[PDB]
Amino acid sequence: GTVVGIDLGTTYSCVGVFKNGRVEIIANDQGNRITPSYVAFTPEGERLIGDAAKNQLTSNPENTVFDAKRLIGRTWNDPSVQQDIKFLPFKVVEKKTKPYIQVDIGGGQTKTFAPEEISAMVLTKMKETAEAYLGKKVTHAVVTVPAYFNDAQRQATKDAGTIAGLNVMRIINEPTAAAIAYGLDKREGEKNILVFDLGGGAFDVSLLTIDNGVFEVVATNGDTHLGGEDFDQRVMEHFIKLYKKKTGKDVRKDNRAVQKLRREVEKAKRALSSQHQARIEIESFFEGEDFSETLTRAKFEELNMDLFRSTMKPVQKVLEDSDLKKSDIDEIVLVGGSTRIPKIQQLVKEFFNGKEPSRGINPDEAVAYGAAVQAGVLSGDQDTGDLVLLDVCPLTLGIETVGGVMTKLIPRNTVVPTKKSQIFSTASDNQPTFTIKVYEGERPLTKDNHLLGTFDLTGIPPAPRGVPQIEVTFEIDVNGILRVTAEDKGTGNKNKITITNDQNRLTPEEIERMVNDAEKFA
Amino acid sequence: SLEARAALNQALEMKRQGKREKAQKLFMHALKMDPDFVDALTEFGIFSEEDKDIIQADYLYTRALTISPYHEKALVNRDRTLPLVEEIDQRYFSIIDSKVKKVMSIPKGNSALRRVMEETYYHHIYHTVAIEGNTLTLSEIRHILETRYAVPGKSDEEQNEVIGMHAAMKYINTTLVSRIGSVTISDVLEIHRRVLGYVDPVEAGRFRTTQVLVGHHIPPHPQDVEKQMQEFVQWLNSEEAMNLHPVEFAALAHYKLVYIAPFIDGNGRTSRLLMNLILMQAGYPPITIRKEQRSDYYHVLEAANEGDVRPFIRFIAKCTETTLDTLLFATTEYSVALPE
Ligand SMILES: *P(=O)(O)OC[C@H]1O[C@@H](n2cnc3c(N)ncnc32)[C@H](O)[C@@H]1O
Ligand SMILES: [Mg+2]
Repeated sequence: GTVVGIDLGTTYSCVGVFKNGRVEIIANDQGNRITPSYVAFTPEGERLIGDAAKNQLTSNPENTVFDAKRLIGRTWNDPSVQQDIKFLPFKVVEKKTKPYIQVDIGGGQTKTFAPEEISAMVLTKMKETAEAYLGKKVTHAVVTVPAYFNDAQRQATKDAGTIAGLNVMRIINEPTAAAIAYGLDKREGEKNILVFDLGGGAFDVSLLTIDNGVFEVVATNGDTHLGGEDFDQRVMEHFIKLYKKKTGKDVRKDNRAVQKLRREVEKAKRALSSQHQARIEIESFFEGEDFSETLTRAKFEELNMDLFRSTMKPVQKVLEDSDLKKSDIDEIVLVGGSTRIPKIQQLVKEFFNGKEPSRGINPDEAVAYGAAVQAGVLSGDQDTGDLVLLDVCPLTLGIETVGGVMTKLIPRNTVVPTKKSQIFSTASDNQPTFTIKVYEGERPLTKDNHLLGTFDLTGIPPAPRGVPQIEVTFEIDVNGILRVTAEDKGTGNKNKITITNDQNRLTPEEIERMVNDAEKFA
Repeated sequence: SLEARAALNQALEMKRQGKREKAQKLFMHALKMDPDFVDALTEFGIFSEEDKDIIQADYLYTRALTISPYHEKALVNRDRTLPLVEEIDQRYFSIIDSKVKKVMSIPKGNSALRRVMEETYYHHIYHTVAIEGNTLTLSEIRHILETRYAVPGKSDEEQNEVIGMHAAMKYINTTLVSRIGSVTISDVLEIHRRVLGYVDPVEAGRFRTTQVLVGHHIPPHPQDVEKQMQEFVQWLNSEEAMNLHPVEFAALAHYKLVYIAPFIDGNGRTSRLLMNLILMQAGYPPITIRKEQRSDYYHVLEAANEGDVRPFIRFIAKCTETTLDTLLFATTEYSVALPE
């Protein structure tokens, strides 16, 4: 059928379709071209997704779920997860060392969801939005991820797609999608573009060389836990503290109070992008008492200035990685809802010595637009011509070797897909196994890098220590996802080396159950 | 793959513009999307030929034609590069032949050659066991063979591999190198019996009865080993083989034997010994495939598996030149001049 492009955002999602040589961004049942990444369960047992879910947040906060994009592919322990918990009204519980969501689904029946299942529901709503417009069922999608998403976050997004009953034909990096939206109609030849992508919860900077349908990522750098959500948290925390200073009342107890403040903080932040102060008014805020405060643009900026200034570091990083001057940048492309913030536009403009950003780029829709184009290409039946993406892996991949050493195999900014092989050996006589610990990061010791996964390699034949020649191969596919394989390079019996997948990610049996659970609401 | 096609089309457009770095990236992307993409292999060959890399151009045209034997553009291209590659490969053999004659031109009053040849012998045992993962140092190997004393805190297996190699080389140099007549299966078994004799005296000097793997290579079923070894030794003693350049003869002898992999173990050690028997019978010094070349060695063997043995022949040729260069450098005499 029709392959759709879905921007699966932290706060909002957007679906587009490529038909008759152009992109249509599809309005949902409420006429909105962007859909809140929200799900909710009513006391009656009705599953709400999108606007309906977000609009009952303040009356049912404990059983309203959002921010799933900042939970997928992370540990329970993650300081970033613990930060968000303080501002999330729903129970986040540790299950297999990962943050699961526990909600009352109705009739005093509690269900515990993987963050992948929440994102699956959001993807289901975006699919339903497309199906309503197309008047035919949608089975295939291109889904976007932040460029700086690690292996686990990418796989979790694919898994969310699978659970939503979608064939995810391709995971596309959000800034690369944005570059396609900018570059498709342009026939200007070779250009260097800086895509600055500050969305609801993730920040990416990608430097691309675009050239008459070729989209070449030169360098990428970002932060998968920096965006609109963090700016809202800073303002919420400010006003929760101000309330305790004024009244003595700690409002962190009342979830309805905290989430009422969240809703009004979002409205205020949006207002402050076109005016210099916003009134925050809440009736029956805490213990039947009213809230009334002014937020100035200056105060909003002060509360977030460290975070705003921090967005310049990845811009500096991609220029350094690419060995390009500021003057080599032909276009600055601002995408993600948070690039509407005047101070963000000002910091980028001043970094590039007064250079204005590209005109006619809707920062809320550009990522979905690009996803829709790539969906059209992979559909194979949309006459899209010779569009070629040459994307890169965002993180250096390595294997832990004796002494907790980061043995680097694939450097950051390597074009994907890619393959790297290296021969390793045993640390003791007749060692029958490798515990292959794959790390993401730059540090020479793995303790200072991020564990991608643990892979059990079995069937190493008996031999003295350091004698076996076990080739370990890293393959990064076109989705940016790692496969680990191994081969004895020596003479051996017919029984090849076996690698068992990491046991700490969702198995096919777990995904099958989550798929079957999701199908019931079809 | 429509994706692969798009990448090749863009590769050709960027090449036309003179954006050769981008063209190369796009060719490589096309061949990642479809490794057996015949149009992409052929056009990437043209790209190599434009950069005056005739061997790589010909490699790609030949690879294309193994997939699609009647491919018009690949046939025309291969027909052009075939004689050019023969000229290039033969020129390298001529350079190697000159350097062999340079080694033989060393005066018999040269003091350095005697000691260098002795050192090189122990270097040969080090490299042939080390390339297979043996952890013994050159000094440890010298100690094992000169003294016969066991090195402490090292496996019996690794030491028994070295003792076996010493026994095998002594047998070859004293019985086979100077012997008149055909090289038989029985001769190869006698070499293997010494190679593996101290590690595995049960398997030493007999063909495997089980299926083995050799890295990525799947050798014949054990029941087919005798017949393939008979066909191998027929080729070894053929006038066709005798008419090859000794480097090509020795390289093909090595490859043909490890392809069969007739033994449970020691196929590489035995094949490298046979390679050097052939070179030494042809009047060449024995050559070394260095421990550090392990990864390159496996790559060109895999290239041979995939249907082009020439990268392996060229690899063995370069090992031969390196051996000759090292021998000539090590035996250089530095002249004393009168001020005048
Ligand atoms: P086993 O220890 O008996 O033999 C090892 C030798 O086999 C050769 N070899 C390695 N990899 C290949 C491939 N891919 N194809 C053919 N022969 C191969 C080398 O000579 C090893 O030393
Ligand atoms: Mg072996």
